[PDB]
Amino acid sequence: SDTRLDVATLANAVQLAARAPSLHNTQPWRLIAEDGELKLFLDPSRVVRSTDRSSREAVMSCGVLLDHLRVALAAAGWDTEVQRFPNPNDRDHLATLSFRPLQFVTEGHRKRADAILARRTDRLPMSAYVDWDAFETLLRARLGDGPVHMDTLGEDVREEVAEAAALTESLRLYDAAYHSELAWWTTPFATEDGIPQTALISAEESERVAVSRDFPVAPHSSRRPALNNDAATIVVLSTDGYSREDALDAGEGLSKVLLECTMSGLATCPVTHVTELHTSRDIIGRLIVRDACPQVLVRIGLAPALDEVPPPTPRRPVDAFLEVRPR
Ligand SMILES: Cc1cc2c(cc1C)N(C[C@H](O)[C@H](O)[C@H](O)COP(=O)(O)O)c1[nH]c(=O)[nH]c(=O)c1N2
Repeated sequence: SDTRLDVATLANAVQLAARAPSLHNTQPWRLIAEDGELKLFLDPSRVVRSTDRSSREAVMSCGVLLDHLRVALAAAGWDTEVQRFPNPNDRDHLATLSFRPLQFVTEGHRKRADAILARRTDRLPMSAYVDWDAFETLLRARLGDGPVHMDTLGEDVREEVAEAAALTESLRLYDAAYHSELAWWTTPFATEDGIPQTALISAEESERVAVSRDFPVAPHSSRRPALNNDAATIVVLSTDGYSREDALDAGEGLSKVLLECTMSGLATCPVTHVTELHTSRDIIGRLIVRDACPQVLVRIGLAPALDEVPPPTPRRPVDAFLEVRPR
């Protein structure tokens, strides 16, 4: 029996992995534990319909969960093997995971699982990380030979990205659905999902972060007043194409990047609205290497170490999204 992953350990790893980030904290994943395996499905009811064409970011978010689950399970002593899109007749079935014991859990495994708990999205301005170059080498080693590529944008294109962001908001001015979705998923009365007020920034703070999606403003505040402008390094993660398979890959890559950043004490913030429209995404495409499809931007930098840290954003309980089917 000792080579079969047990429910308690699986569920504990799911509880940890569910810290994964997701578009608007929608957590659009469904899991089924059955016959010793774990099936990962998109939850179509939790797709942000106008915002996220083709459910790309919902699938991406599930990819982030996929990688998180692997990380969580490794720290628990379990290796994971993944079959992606195992059922041509159900494109909502994104992956099936199977498990085998590791011989030992490394310090790396532990630190990476600690990073899952520590990571948060930080929408305040950041300082640039002075030892970026050496860190970029670590990030690239983690991403290996694909399927997700990363471009580090030069400071000389920061304004172009900012203007692509503004263009995106302009194109959404009359998209009522986008605006109602943004309101919905930022309602202050949500408790298990959505973006809480403590995770949002004030109008004044927003003036100081050029690369951002506009969200409803939090109550007035002027945090990190020493930083007149965000100086985060901007990286773009991209894939060969824009299929569901590519979306899933993108999310696994995004998870790897966010966790690597967190393990090195770096602040992160994904920015995706510039990838949600053709016009915007093509602008970002021209900033990156030939033939690559931009999937997500990440701001990477330093937060002030003694800043108070907002509380964790909420997650759904595991019994909302994990089914266990008896043998
Ligand atoms: C695919 C996807 C897309 C986005 C994000 C994430 C992911 C995975 N999130 C961040 C997101 O809102 C955040 O992860 C959740 O609110 C949960 O909060 P924590 O990340 O745990 O702090 C994000 N945040 C942001 O400031 N701008 C954005 O455009 C987006 N969009």
